[PDB]
Amino acid sequence: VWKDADTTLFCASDAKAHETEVHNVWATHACVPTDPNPQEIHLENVTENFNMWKNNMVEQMQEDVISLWDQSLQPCVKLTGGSVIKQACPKISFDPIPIHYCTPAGYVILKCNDKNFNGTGPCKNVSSVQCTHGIKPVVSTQLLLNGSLAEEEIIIRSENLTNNAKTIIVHLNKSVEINCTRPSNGDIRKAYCEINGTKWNKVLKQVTEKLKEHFNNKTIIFQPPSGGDLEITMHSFNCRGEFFYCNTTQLFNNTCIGTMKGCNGTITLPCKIKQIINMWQGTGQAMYAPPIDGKINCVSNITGILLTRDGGANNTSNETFRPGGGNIKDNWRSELYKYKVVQIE
Amino acid sequence: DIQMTQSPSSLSASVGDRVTINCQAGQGIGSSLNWYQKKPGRAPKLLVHGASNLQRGVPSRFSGSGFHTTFTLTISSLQPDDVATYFCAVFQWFGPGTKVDIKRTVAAPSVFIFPPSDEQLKSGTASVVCLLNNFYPREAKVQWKVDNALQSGNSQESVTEQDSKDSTYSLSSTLTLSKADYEKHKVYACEVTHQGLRSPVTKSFNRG
Amino acid sequence: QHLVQSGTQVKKPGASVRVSCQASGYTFTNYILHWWRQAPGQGLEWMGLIKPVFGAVNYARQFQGRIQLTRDIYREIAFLDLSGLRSDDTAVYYCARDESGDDLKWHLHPWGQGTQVIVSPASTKGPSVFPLAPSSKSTSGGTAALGCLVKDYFPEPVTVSWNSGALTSGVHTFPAVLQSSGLYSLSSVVTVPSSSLGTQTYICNVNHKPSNTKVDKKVEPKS
Ligand SMILES: *[C@@H]1O[C@H](CO)[C@@H](O)[C@H](O)[C@H]1NC(C)=O
Ligand SMILES: *[C@@H]1O[C@H](CO)[C@@H](O)[C@H](O)[C@H]1NC(C)=O
Ligand SMILES: *[C@@H]1O[C@H](CO)[C@@H](O)[C@H](O)[C@H]1NC(C)=O
Ligand SMILES: *[C@@H]1O[C@H](CO)[C@@H](O)[C@H](O)[C@H]1NC(C)=O
Ligand SMILES: *[C@@H]1O[C@H](CO)[C@@H](O)[C@H](O)[C@H]1NC(C)=O
Ligand SMILES: *[C@@H]1O[C@H](CO)[C@@H](O)[C@H](O)[C@H]1NC(C)=O
Ligand SMILES: *[C@@H]1O[C@H](CO)[C@@H](O)[C@H](O)[C@H]1NC(C)=O
Ligand SMILES: *[C@@H]1O[C@H](CO)[C@@H](O)[C@H](O)[C@H]1NC(C)=O
Ligand SMILES: *[C@@H]1O[C@H](CO)[C@@H](O)[C@H](O)[C@H]1NC(C)=O
Ligand SMILES: *[C@@H]1O[C@H](CO)[C@@H](O)[C@H](O)[C@H]1NC(C)=O
Repeated sequence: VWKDADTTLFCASDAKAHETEVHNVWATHACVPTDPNPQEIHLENVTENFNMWKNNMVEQMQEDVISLWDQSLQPCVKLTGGSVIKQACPKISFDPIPIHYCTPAGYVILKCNDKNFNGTGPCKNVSSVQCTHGIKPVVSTQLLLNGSLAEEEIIIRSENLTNNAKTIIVHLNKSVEINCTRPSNGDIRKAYCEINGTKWNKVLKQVTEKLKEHFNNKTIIFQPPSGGDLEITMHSFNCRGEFFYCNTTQLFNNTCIGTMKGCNGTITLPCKIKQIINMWQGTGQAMYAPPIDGKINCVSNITGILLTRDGGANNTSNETFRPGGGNIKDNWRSELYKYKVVQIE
Repeated sequence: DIQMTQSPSSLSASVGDRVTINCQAGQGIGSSLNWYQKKPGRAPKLLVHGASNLQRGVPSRFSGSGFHTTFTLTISSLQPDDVATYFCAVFQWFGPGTKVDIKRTVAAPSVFIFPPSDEQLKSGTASVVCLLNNFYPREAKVQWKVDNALQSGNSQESVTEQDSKDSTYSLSSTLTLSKADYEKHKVYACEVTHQGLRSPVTKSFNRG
Repeated sequence: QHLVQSGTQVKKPGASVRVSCQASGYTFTNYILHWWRQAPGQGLEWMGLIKPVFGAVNYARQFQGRIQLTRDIYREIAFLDLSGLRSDDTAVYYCARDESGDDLKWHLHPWGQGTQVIVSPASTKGPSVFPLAPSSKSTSGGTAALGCLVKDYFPEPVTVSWNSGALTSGVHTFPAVLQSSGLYSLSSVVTVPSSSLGTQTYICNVNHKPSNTKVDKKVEPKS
């Protein structure tokens, strides 16, 4: 016997207290060690309802990440409001680490174990845990990186598909590696991402087929973002302390979704490194130091896609999707979907 | 699209009476339906969101209810400042709307006719104005007769908002002809048909 | 909790227009703004939405290639740019806030006061004020009717008062109408007791700020 409730959580990790990397440093003083012997209890005959779009766990993880970035990344100048803030900006060690979210005494986290779970509705197979699985706080747009994969089928997550203001979350069942590199030694900000087109387009085709199932077999078409800052019009993410901006036009090639040459092979996305960025915290802009010397390389697993559907009329022929992102709560929802906090009464 | 239907199209009720406005849906919505008040020259005003939740600031006389397909906005006590078109809406989809005024015992319109002035004819254009003063209900038909000939397509009419005091309307139909077309005919009539009139009133004049 | 929009603007067909929307009371980066327009004799239509954080947008399918929604996260002000203006683009443009916040439930409050955008080849013209002189036409016993015909002005609007505002009783200033000539026309009448005629002077005060026109029209019965 229990009921839904909200409570102040606490985090756990396997961060080392000696590491100079920012995620480890923060997790050392803000979190507790990971439970050596975690407990999980299955609940037979229990059909509990979940709702990933109204889960206070999401709001609390966001607050942690806000806190993490605020005291980790030190920009040279901070363009917030009318005032400008000049300060020291040393380059830092940056690599996200898994974080477990746990309930205090008196509460417990219900976990849905349905393979075909789209974030909402009931769950025939429910278990109970003290802490969630290790979740890396990877802040990125358009493409979800280093996350978890869906079992069995690809999952399209949305509160209301008719609500075109809402961001759609595609949950892949097969990871696709993206290879971003800033070569050493002559634009020091020029970069590029390598992606296996044969693997990617094969996946992307399956995504459209899944989108067809949600839209009366209509024609699925991808288009570049209609507008916005470079952080969302391009695939943006942080690699080794440097902010990358990659063009995803080639990642949504409708031609490649419909046995041709040029779609098979290594796709190369042109990327840029910007010192002046827009803060996702909504604070404003922040200028950083020029990129470090040497080879800057990141290899990530694309585990999900953020999409935004178009509105209007005069269609009936096709549905148009554009690469979404911007509100990082979506990122956490893509991982905190199978969890919810309940109070044992 | 999401099919939106409101019934009735227009509604009348006396001050202090209850009024229910219906809203249908072409498909399932749950509680994702909101209500807005719209007056001419004014921005839309959120009354009820989430089907049944009252917007902050809005008086409690307004009430929302409904689910799935059926939805209803209720006004417990009708007040003169509630004279507006009311819309049910789902995201970017708005209903046709429902006009609501204060009901009054039927009042016949006062009819006045005005021939074009000396000044206006000197410019080469003629305008005949027919005034309908203080009437209810708003449903009034004004027909222009020029030498016993029905006139249409050259007349524009305008109506004021309902008075918040006596609950009446006023209508202004203007017939516009050139000076040449005006000098050709003698008799210019304005036939008015209203519920408060057993026989249609015709106020006319002769050119001169 | 206020959204103030820029003043009304008149544009030639084929031009472009920028409409601003100044947010006031709330934390600007916390809520999504939607844009709407309503043509005369038409219902509200959604043009697009904008998310103040990264400037993310979602344009209506019928405005894509014409519409550009932008904002200033510091000034806390939104903008609407519409190019290739047509006659059917003449409407009242609104900006509204989604008070629901992050969960995007389209709870629209508050709204802007609405910016009127007029797309016409017509140029600015001052009004011609004609008298609706009281005649032998008398109803309701004494009370006779008299007014002023405000014809051929552009653009909107005009204001009418009687006897410098000292006369409001029985006054009915009608909503203007758009003639086929492209110009506007407005009628303002006032019913007065018959015995007052000749003894009392009646003057309608017409103001047309777009052309800086002020007209004092004395209306008296024809002999
Ligand atoms: C239910 O969840 C358990 C874990 O608690 C998992 O091992 C199992 O495969 C799922 N299926 C059922 C109904 O046992
Ligand atoms: C997923 O399945 C649930 C089952 O209750 C259904 O209600 C919901 O619409 C689905 N989610 C979406 C929008 O794909
Ligand atoms: C990427 O996927 C591969 C398997 O395809 C896996 O071995 C590797 O751990 C993943 N990288 C991550 C999640 O860091
Ligand atoms: C991924 O899901 C799709 C259906 O959405 C399925 O066809 C495909 O086989 C799945 N891939 C794997 C590895 O199960
Ligand atoms: C990533 O790309 C770089 C540049 O081509 C290459 O040196 C490196 O071997 C690649 N890594 C992987 C895992 O493919
Ligand atoms: C790219 O992916 C295809 C399909 O899985 C595979 O055949 C090919 O070997 C890959 N190319 C690499 C890993 O260089
Ligand atoms: C991405 O590249 C394509 C092809 O050059 C270009 O059309 C598009 O503008 C680029 N996107 C951005 C916003 O840089
Ligand atoms: C899409 O793929 C086709 C394969 O024929 C290729 O020719 C084209 O250049 C691609 N379009 C872009 C710009 O990504
Ligand atoms: C993804 O995970 C890999 C392997 O742990 C890591 O090297 C990389 O920095 C991560 N990518 C990002 C940008 O988070
Ligand atoms: C949104 O989702 C709810 C369930 O959470 C559903 O009942 C409703 O039909 C959806 N609303 C719309 C307008 O599609």
